[PDB]
Amino acid sequence: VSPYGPEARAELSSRLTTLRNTLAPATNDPRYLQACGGEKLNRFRDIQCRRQTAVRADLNANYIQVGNTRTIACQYPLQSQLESHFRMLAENRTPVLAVLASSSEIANQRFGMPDYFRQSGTYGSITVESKMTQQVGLGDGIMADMYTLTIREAGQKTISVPVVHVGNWPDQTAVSSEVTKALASLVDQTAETKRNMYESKGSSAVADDSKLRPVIHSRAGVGRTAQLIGAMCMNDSRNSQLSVEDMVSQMRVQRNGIMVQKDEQLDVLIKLAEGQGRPLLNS
Ligand SMILES: [Cl-]
Repeated sequence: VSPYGPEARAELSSRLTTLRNTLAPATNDPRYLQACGGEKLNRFRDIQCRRQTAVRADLNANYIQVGNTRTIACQYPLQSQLESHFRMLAENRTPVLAVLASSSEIANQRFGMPDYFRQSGTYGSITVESKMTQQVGLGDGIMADMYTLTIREAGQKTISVPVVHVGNWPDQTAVSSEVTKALASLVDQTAETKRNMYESKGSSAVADDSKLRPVIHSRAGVGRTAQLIGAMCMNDSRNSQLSVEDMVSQMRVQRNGIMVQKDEQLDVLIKLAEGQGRPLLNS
């Protein structure tokens, strides 16, 4: 009986479907961060932000810990949220910002996805400089474009953030397991280089577990984002024996029930787990 056979797969899907359904947000749900005074918080009305793990009161963004792996998952910031988003990125000493929304999505003005990392700009008191750096192919034609974002604000320490932009991963799809591995390695390596610099400089952030977290977002911050975070957690040696059930349940209780949004995205996590001999189900 394979632990990765149709019966185990069906059981995993049944457990996760129950969890998605019971985590769906109620109106004024105490579990979810609420908008204040009419200003839009959630890019998508029913893709909400777990209050207990919210990063900032005015962002749809969550602290995520899968096993031992600590990240932030968020939605693509709204235009009104850009100053706060850049403050999140700077205060976190962000070692990598992985953006998985496509160039086509960002270009479509109907979607309200500001092009905040590929060009320079001013957002309230913050000035952001963008520089293009290397381009890395990930397989199957999927491409990572990298940037450095330098975040300035009078009186504040200047912070530069490495960005990994996958510009051609379409919404509601899963890139293959091989592409996912290549992406997770690139994001982890980018993060480790930048974290190492901070540690070399004696940054206080090194000792603060709310900081130095990779920040990942897509458009909603639940589909492409969750596939990448699940693959990153499987690269962390500390996460031996953490099951797929655990990793998806943790992302869901810590952000919302949509984390791992499409069956094809769950299937990639299952395939990566099987490759490691990692359990799918608890017990
Ligand atoms: Cl909560």
